[PDB]
Amino acid sequence: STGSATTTPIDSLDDAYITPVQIGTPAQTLNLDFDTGSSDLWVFSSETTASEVDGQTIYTPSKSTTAKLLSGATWSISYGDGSSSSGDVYTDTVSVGGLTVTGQAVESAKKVSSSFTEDSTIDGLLGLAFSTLNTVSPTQQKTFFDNAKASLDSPVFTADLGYHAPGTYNFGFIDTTAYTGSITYTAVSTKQGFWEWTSTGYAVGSGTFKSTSIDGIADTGTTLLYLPATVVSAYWAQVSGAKSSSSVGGYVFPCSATLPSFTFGVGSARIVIPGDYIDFGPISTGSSSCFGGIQSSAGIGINIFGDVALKAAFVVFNGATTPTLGFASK
Repeated sequence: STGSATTTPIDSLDDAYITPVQIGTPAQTLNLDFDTGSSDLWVFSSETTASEVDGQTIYTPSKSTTAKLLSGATWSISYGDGSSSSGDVYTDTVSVGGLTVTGQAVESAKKVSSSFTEDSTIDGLLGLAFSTLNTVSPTQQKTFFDNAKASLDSPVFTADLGYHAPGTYNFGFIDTTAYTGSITYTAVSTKQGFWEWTSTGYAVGSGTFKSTSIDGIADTGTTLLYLPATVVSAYWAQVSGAKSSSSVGGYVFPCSATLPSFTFGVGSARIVIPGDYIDFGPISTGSSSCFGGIQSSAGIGINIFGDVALKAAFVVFNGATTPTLGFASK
């Protein structure tokens, strides 16, 4: 089997991407944030504290003839950005772009943190990291991909995120028309439960490539590109007036700037992030100070190849017995 679904930016900045997901019988369609940095499929629901729901579409398990309460199971997750959610668990039928899993754990939120409430466009998350990170207790549950894998034509999914435009998540096949040149594959460590890999280096604009190993995670659920402070400083030094602002929370730059591109290495291959991908707009409405899309990972504890990086590529998440990642230009 295969599946193919369009993923759409939630706003004009590509702050996140939503993909429609069918849950239950009859189908209840929710728009979920596909997150290769986590491993829980959780949804706003009829059980979510009412004051914490503000415009989201909810899953109502009592209206699904295929929903079954997973007795005794609870979940609770905290994300790198400080947000969190928790609740109980159903199993139900879940379909993405024509690919169906029966008995998928659907984690129903009883509580969500303010940032989730405040984002009306995201109805929940669909985790695509390794199932070892799944938070369901006392019996850990499998991700949608993990459940689908054996049925797929090939045990892979691909992320093709757009810049200011829709893109595609495919399951079970590689669309050879969706990228240019070749896909370069690179080793993955699953030891921390992430799609963790090592970039071979970087360049800023038309500058020379610096060969240096950068370990980090391919994370579709993180907006920006978080890299070591040395790398980030080298980038922003090429933008007149750019500075790191403790009050804002990272590098800012004059909105009148033309940003240079940023290149990262995948083996001997190179992915070029155009300068415009690195512009996240005014820090506050009407400001002429703009927020940068490349930020320091110092104090995160890990480098994160988030959407800023991934949207410059066609990305293969290869869930073979020994997982690997593939990157192509597009």
